[PDB]
Amino acid sequence: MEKEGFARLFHNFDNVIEPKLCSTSGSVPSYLKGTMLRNGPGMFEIGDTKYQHWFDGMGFIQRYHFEDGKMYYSARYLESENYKKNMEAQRIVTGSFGTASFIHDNANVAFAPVGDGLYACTETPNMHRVDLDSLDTLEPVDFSKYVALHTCTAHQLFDENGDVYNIGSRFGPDAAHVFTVTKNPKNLQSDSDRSWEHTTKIGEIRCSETFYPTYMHSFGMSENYLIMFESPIRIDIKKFIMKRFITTTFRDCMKWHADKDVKIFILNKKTGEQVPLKLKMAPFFTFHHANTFERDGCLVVDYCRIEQAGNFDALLIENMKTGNFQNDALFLPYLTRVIIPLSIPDGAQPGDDLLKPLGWAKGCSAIFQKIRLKEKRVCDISMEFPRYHWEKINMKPYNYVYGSSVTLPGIVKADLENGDHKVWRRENDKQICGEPIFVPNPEGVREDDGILIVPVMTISDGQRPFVLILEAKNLTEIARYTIPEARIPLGFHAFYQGR
Ligand SMILES: [Fe+3]
Repeated sequence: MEKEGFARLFHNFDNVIEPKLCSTSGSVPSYLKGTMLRNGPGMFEIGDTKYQHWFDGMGFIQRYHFEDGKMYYSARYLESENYKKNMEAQRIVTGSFGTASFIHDNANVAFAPVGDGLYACTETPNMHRVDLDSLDTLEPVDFSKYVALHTCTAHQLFDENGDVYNIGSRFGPDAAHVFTVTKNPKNLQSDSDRSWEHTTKIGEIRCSETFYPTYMHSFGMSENYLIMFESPIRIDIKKFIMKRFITTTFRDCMKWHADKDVKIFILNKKTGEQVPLKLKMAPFFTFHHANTFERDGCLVVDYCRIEQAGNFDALLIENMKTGNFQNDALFLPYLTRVIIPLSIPDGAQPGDDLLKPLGWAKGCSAIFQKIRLKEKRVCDISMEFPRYHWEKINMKPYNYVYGSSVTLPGIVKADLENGDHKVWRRENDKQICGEPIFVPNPEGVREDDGILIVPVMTISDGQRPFVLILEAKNLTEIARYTIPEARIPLGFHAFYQGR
């Protein structure tokens, strides 16, 4: 293992079974009491075989437990069927996003709450419940038992009732994006308070090109609508169905179709009917939607926009190892807003900007041609892993998005109202900020009355990783928990459970 560099983070991680008391500085308010689980890849080589892509590594879940003003750290591999088969063979024997083999249930991306249960997910129907304390891998769940689909996002969205929504893709001559709702099992007669049994298909929207469905990482949800982009990154289905004959991967069947505009698909959550508009915009890709809401007959969709991503060559392990392959400015994400009229007024003329009357929409336009949408950048400081104050303004007009940078910007708070953005600056270039999680003050009234939990990775053996606690109004540090391990993973998403 190197003393310095991103290569440090691609050596295999070891389990940390007994929760380790971390070193405290500062102090936290009484309402920081709960457990954050963080998902991501931890194992990048097995025996004589190595994974190719960042997204491939075996899921390695960390637990950051907050109690009595202290933090405790532990971490364990998800014991998926893939993990267990690979560990027994001592080689990479099951496929992954970007590596061919030498059931896809390596749920290394994020977590979905259903009732009182927490389910580790990847972009397949095959999930596992995980215990928030012991990090045991519990029962498997096959989401496709309830709705026929081949892939689905690991970014399920939920509402105040705890109902969980997702979009998946069903391949075939019929190819379609299927929109789903899973009713909270606590509010109905169910097998258990964590059962996925109340899952139905709301509706579906056919892919424009049956043999080139879009790749999709996330989507937006408002009070009445689910919205997705048909991105230029397309899965070559004919190539993919042959994968076991030509030794290829899912990622290698994806390409960015450079001559295609983006289409917007919108489904009414409650009617199940597609919004009957043809909506186009200039090409882009987004990993992560932020919040989504309705205002003045329009759907407002915020997201971190990437100009050009190919099929994610930039996130191959070899490319990230060097770190230097971060001078890819077309891959830098920016928080962006598009505003979509949900209807066209009688008498609209070609060239009319349907958003011109709406002063709050200035900077976006929606030109009647079909409607061509023009988005606007809402934060000039590049950011990714967006999060917001879900409890107060999910599906509602809102002011703030928190994200991570990827001089020395670390965490960014975008101000959608006035543009008074805030930044917590990293202390040196051996630090990397992870996804910030907003925890609300129970007695707060403003949208940013709360704190942020920020895991900070390091790429140097002279600096231990830590969890940073920021107050959310001005992003100043109020506490820091330094972890007695050499590394935490270059990970993906976290889930915080107050308790
Ligand atoms: Fe993600």
